[PDB]
Amino acid sequence: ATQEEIIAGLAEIIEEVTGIEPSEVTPEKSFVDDLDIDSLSMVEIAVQTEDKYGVKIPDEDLAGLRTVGDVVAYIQKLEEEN
Amino acid sequence: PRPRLPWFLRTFAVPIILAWVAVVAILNTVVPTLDEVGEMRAVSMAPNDAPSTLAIKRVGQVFEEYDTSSSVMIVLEGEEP
Amino acid sequence: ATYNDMQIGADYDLIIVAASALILIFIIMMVLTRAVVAAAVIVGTVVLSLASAFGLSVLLWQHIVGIPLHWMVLPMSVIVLLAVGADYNLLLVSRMKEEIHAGIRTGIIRAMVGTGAVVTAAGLVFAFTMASMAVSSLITIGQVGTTIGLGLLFDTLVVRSLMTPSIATLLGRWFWWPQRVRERPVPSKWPT
Amino acid sequence: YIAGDQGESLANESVEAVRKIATERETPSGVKAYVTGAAATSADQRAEGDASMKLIEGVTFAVITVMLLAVYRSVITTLIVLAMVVLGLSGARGIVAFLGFYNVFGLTTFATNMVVTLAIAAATDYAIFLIGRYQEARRAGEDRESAYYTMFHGTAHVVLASGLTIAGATLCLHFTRLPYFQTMGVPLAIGMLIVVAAALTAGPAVISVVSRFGKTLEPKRFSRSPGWHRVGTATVRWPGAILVCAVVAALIGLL
Amino acid sequence: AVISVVSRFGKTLEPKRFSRSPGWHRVGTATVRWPGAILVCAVVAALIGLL
Ligand SMILES: CC(C)(COP(=O)(O)O)[C@@H](O)C(=O)NCCC(=O)NCCS
Repeated sequence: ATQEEIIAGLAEIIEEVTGIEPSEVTPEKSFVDDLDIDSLSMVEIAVQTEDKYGVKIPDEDLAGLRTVGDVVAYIQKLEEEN
Repeated sequence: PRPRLPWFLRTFAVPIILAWVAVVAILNTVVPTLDEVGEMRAVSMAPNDAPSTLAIKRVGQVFEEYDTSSSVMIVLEGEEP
Repeated sequence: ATYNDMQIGADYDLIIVAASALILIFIIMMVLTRAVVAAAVIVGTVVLSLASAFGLSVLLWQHIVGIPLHWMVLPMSVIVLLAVGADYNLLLVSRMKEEIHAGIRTGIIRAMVGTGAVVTAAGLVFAFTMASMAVSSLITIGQVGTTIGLGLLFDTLVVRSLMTPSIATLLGRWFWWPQRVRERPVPSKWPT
Repeated sequence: YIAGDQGESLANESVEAVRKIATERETPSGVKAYVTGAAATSADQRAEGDASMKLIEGVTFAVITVMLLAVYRSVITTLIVLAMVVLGLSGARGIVAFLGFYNVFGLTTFATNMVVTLAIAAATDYAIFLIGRYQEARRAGEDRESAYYTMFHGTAHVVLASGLTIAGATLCLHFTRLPYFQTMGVPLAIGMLIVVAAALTAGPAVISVVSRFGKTLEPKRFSRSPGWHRVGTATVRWPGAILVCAVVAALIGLL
Repeated sequence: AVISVVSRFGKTLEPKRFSRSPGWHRVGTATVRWPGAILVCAVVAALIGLL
């Protein structure tokens, strides 16, 4: 879908995992220090995304992804990969 | 559309608490405490089917000395013989 | 021979008690959960906890303290450990069914958070309660309390936290057999 | 040889009577009477449990109290939990003693001590589940009215099933050849039923009333458990690795 | 006969409280709309004395 829509779903998921506001989460923000999100927390985000939006992100790709936009771009790439 | 059972525990909550207090009050006053009653109802640890308990009792029956299975010993320990 | 009679009676009773307790708990969990496999997992996981629990109590008294466990301790501890252990699993399992609606994988996470320190606090208190028996001058009563208390710590921290969720993840739909449950719902579109 | 069998209350009286005369006599200097026997050892075994029963009751509460304070982080909430525990114990002590006085079933020291502790612990756990779920609803934002109904809806049947499981397990203890185990299933089964009835009737009634009087049953921590989110996530994606660790712990006890 | 004679000689038997009953008015409402709930409470009280 649209980049903004993917963020909206992901930002909602991020709020459930940790508590970061959906408005606070922007594609520029990174899980390293901008979001202060550990790898384990990111793993749970993928699990929730897989069981809600059907987007499967393997842990190998989880390490590669750095910022929210990077995650969205990969996820939007999966949308392209029909 | 509240369920009846939790609602009955809420609308009539006050009388329900009083009943339990009233019930407990009767139990302690009418019947002695657990320790006092428990000692009276002390059951024998020796089972009926246990041959060893029966054997000791059987000896007393034939010898016409006793009919029990429990005996105690009194030791007269002295400083000197 | 009387001690042997106690021994022979205990050996027969322990087997009968163990078998009878497991069957009754199996049916009760089966009735409420309405799933044959789910009840089996609940019963199966508890039995594993007792095996680990038994060794710790033996180590605590027979090895560390040096006073051997009383023969009556084991039959008494079996029922209590089985009874309480099944309850904590049931609390988590029942919550899982209340959360399995939105995906099996996601539902498990919600159940753990839904019943976390809550069951842990209750599990800890029960164990402490059993340990508080030891204060009894009679060691036989003390041994019974310690044996049951140690098991509750293992059940609350290992079986409930790790063993039970892991098994349900592997089985997926089979965990709730014969009830038909989807592994995951229909994938959703990204909201505006 | 004295009247009564080992374990029977009459034997305890017989041991007491024989030892009484042995003590109440003019023993020669140095010479002292020493009454000893298998029945005497069992008779004094009963007394130790009954005598220490008071101390066990005091310690059990002290431990629970402190534990309740830390979990709820509120003195007022702690007293509410303790109130339900006392009522649960009082009902358990009464009925078991009530029926025993009419010779409905026998009672042993092991049975009596186990009846007391089990009832106290079981009652405490049942209260935590109700209140813990209630505070969870409060953290979800539900009002004091809807939280009560949600609490009872999601915990009553679970508590009911858990209580029957404990009562059912104690029932199997009756089917034993040995007297002590056989005479202990009935007292335990009845005792547990009272607590379940009390917890499902006095429990919700107290929670319904107390919540209306100011900020009492509302939580105060309002904090998550960071460990649980990490523990659950590992099981969801890697259950085998977690399961092996669980299996390893079981093998340790087998040693 | 006593009531008839006295009532005519002064304001004797006229009521002095002149107050309605708030306790009975509310209880009657409960016993009508929810007869089962009230009856169950009544039955419980009877069973208490049987101990
Ligand atoms: C997630 C991971 C495997 C890798 O993290 P990293 O990539 O940030 O080193 C590890 O750091 C981790 O688990 N961190 C969270 C701590 C925790 O309690 N994990 C529990 C799951 S076993």
